[PDB]
Amino acid sequence: DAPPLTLEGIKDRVLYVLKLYDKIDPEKLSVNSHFMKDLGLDSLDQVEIIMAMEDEFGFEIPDIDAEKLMCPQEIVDYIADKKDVYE
Amino acid sequence: GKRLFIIKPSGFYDKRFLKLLRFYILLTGIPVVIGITLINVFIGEAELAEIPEGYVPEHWEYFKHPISRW
Amino acid sequence: MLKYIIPTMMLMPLTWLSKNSMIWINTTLHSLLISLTSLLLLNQFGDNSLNFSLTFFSDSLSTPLLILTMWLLPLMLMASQHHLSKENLARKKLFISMLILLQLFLIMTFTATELIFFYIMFEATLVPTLIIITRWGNQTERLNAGLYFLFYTLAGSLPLLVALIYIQNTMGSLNFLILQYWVQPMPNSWSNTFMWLACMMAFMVKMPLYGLHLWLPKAHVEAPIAGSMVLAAILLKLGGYGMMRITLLLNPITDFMAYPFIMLSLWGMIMTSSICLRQTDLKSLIAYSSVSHMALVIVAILIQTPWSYMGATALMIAHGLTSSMLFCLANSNYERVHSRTMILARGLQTLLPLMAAWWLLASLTNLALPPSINLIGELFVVMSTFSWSNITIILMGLNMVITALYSLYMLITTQRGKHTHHINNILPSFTRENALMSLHMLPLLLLSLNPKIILGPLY
Amino acid sequence: SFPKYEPSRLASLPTTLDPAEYDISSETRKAQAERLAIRSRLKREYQLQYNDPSRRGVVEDPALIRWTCARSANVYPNFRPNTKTSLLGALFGIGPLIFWYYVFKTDRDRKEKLIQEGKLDRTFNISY
Amino acid sequence: AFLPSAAYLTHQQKVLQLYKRALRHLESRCVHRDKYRYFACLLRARFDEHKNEKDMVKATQLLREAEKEFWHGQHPQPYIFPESPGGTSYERYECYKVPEWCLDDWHPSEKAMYPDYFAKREQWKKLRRESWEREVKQLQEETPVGGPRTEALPPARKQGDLPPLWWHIVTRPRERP
Amino acid sequence: TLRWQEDPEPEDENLYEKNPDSHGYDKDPAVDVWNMRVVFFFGFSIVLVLGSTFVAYLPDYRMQEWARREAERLVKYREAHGLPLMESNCFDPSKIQLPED
Ligand SMILES: CCCCCCCCCCCCCCCCCC(=O)OC[C@H](COP(=O)([O-])OCC[N+](C)(C)C)OC(=O)CCCCCCCCCCCCCCCCC
Ligand SMILES: CCCCCCCCCCCCCCCCCC(=O)OC[C@H](COP(=O)([O-])OCC[N+](C)(C)C)OC(=O)CCCCCCCCCCCCCCCCC
Repeated sequence: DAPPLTLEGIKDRVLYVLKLYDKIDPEKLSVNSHFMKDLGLDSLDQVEIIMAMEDEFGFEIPDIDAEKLMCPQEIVDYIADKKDVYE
Repeated sequence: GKRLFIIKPSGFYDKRFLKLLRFYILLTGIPVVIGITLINVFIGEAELAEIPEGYVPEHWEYFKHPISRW
Repeated sequence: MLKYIIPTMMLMPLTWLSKNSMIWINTTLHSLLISLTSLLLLNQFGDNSLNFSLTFFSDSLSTPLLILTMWLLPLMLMASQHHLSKENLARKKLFISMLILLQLFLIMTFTATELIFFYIMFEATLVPTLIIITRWGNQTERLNAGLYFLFYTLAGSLPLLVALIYIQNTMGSLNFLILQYWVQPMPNSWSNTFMWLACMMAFMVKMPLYGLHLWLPKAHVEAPIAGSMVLAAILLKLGGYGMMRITLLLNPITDFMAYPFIMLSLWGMIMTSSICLRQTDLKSLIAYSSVSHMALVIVAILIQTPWSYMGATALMIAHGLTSSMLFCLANSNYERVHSRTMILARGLQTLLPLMAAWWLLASLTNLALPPSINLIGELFVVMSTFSWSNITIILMGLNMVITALYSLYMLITTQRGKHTHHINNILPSFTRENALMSLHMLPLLLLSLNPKIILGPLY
Repeated sequence: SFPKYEPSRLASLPTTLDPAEYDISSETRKAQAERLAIRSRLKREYQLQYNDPSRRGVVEDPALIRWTCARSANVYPNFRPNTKTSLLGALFGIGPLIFWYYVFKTDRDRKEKLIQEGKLDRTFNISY
Repeated sequence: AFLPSAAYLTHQQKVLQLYKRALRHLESRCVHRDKYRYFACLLRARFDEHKNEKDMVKATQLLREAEKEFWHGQHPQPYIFPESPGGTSYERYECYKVPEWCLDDWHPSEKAMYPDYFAKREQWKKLRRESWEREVKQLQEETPVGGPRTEALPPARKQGDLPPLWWHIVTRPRERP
Repeated sequence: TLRWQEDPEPEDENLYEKNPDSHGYDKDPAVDVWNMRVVFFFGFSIVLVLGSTFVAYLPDYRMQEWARREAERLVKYREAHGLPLMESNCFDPSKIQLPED
């Protein structure tokens, strides 16, 4: 039960959730693509992404850490730290 | 096979204490129970009988088990 | 009783003539030999007590207390042999000599046929406990713990002795083998009222009664644990022996006078259970639980029914063993964490599993889990108090809730939860500690199989 | 329109519905900054005393021993017997004792006057 | 108001937290995905219609009305994630989070059962104990006077030097031990 | 200007470093082993099991079993001669001088 996930697995998952979002075009996204700078979304879209990741991984991210991680690579780093990958 | 480690407190002292307790109680419990079943199988539990006339019993001749009499 | 007093007075030079590293081994071995030898006192008959000589006798009542006392000495010697390693050798021998003298005065207390002899050595016991409490403690308040412990107890008994001497001028003999046949009924008058008060108040203080219980928590949160175990387990039983030896002479005035004492004991045992529900120290919590148990014993002997006497003796012995092993638990925790706070060290089941098992067994035996002797005595006292009056069971029932509620809670915050992060000196189980804990626990379970040896003088 | 959720002893106001969060006076942020400074000093001290490889022992919090000393040992020395304290002590000290004494007393006279006249059924009561 | 780093919550953060909590309660209200999506789009459109409002006091009063209706119209039992506080499995696996220093207490007859792990542990401990004086030197000169003003830990400013106060935050065991 | 010159307070002495096989008795290993053997022999193997054997086969505590046997005789008498089981008078009612009323 609950198999461990590697960093590339959660990376595939986060890029999949980003590609399934209508506001993100499926070509310009990257791990370090800033939401306000590289893509120019709003704060509400950032909280939408945070809720999508919370529902996808089935656990709650605190609001301060929800607003602090500001790139997909930060999301990958936080998920990999909380699940403690590469055991 | 991704054999990970689980950190646990040292159970050597508790296991050693339990082993010492069991060994030190069994070291006398086995001879005691062996002697008890041997006197219960060979020496024999006594039998009820009425007091004869003109013969008083000892103070230890009023009980049933031989260990109680001893 | 010369076959046990002479071994104690002859072990006294043995702990004085021992080597610099074999005091503990020799004293423990020879005290365990005396503990085995003490089983010969059970030559009991259904009609006559084993009257050894003119000034020594032991019925079915005092024999379990004697066995508990000289089984309790080696447990105290093991429980007090850690922190006295840096203490000087002469003072180590002084401490062991004080414990030996305390045992000798205790065994001479329970077998004294004359009540004057019983009183004389019953507060010859006062000197060694006072010396141990005041000298070998660990806080400043031990000095105050030498006052409230002393000036209570003597203030209860300096009247009492006079009353005893008055009986020597009235009956002509204070012997207990005589006074069972020469006893006269006590009329209703103010003089007999004050004689009853004088004969009652000393052991009322020594139980302690509620209102007079202030000396018990102040003398337990600071003691060396040998002193804590002797105070909680066997020194409080002198009040029970005073009840079951004195209440023969105080009939029938006890029946229509002990009403406020029973009210005080019941509502104070409710109060002390509630105080246990909101404590922060392990030692104070165990001491207040002991106050509740002795208030229950007070009610049990004050209603004076045979079922109550059975329950009082069983509850006395079971509470002594349970409180001694609970103080051993608290001493292990205070040894490991160097503090007495309950909320400081939590979640020790994650680190110490066998001490968690002993904690669980202590808590289970504290709240009278059947078929332990604690439940036997508590149930017999419950039925006797229901026979005294109906409404008393309500005043019992709440307590039997509360005496569970802290008894697990005192476990839970000390054993269950997230462990304290900034504490890292939690050593594993020393074999000496767990051997002491098992030596406390195994007789308490074993006596449930054969309770008839500890069921008082009228089983 | 909307139910006004009243404050209660067992139901405090939430951290979000309290108007005290939403006032923009300067001493509010000054007090919050000084509280954060105090908390930062305490946290820094705890982390320096707590991450030490050399230290093997309990980090002695002065607050714990301070609270345990203030709970018991600091009640009598700052106690003055006035009308309120003496009234509360007399109300909670001798009241229930008198109540239980009178209840158990009248129960005893009722039971005794029932049993001397034979009205109390004691047919099978031989264990007492 | 209570934060490890900040002392005051900006109105933007309060608006975002209201949006998060209200939409989570809305998701807990209507279970199905289609109704949740429709009402979530409605709530997002409402917050967008009130997004273009640069007056601080007007957004202050609108936030107060919004919090009042959110508390007036919330579910009694909102959905809580199984690892979130208040969940069904909150701190359930914490009974197996034995700290590392218990390995100090192991018997030498069992310390030879895993030789490589224990050698790695002693060299890690050596690394930590030589880095301790370097990191306390790092804090002893970077900290402002009168103690720190915020609880944010500084990073490691030098190559090869370990992060300061790194041990007890990196030492916590895995959540599934 | 330092008051009442005293040695610094000693730390908590640990026992598992200088001797990992210590049982909490003393510092000398032979003393520890002898103390452990003495208590585990004379406390468990000597008092518990032998005391249990002694109190299990104790000779008829308070003649309780005897209290059955004579009673087993007594009813066997009075169920064969029509006598009542027990009487309301503990002693002989004809051998008591009743006081005047
Ligand atoms: C813990 C502190 C409180 C302790 C309280 C202890 C109980 C309270 C009562 C104790 C009274 C003293 C012992 C009396 C023994 C009497 C025995 C007897 O047969 O009496 C019948 C005798 C009767 O007199 P008689 O026997 O000589 O007369 C012949 C008989 N008749 C009456 C028929 C003619 O009683 C007395 O003589 C008086 C008894 C009452 C004494 C009152 C004074 C003392 C008051 C209590 C002081 C308690 C200590 C306070 C300080 C504590 C320390 C700070
Ligand atoms: C005494 C007062 C002071 C207290 C401290 C004392 C310190 C000194 C202690 C000395 C050693 C101990 C002495 C007392 C020993 C008491 C025990 C004893 O010997 O009893 C004699 C009694 C004697 O039995 P008896 O009384 O029926 O025998 C009558 C006597 N004869 C044989 C002569 C006719 O022993 C037993 O009862 C043993 C019964 C068999 C063994 C147990 C079998 C079942 C085990 C459990 C199975 C699982 C059950 C379900 C569990 C569920 C989960 C919980």
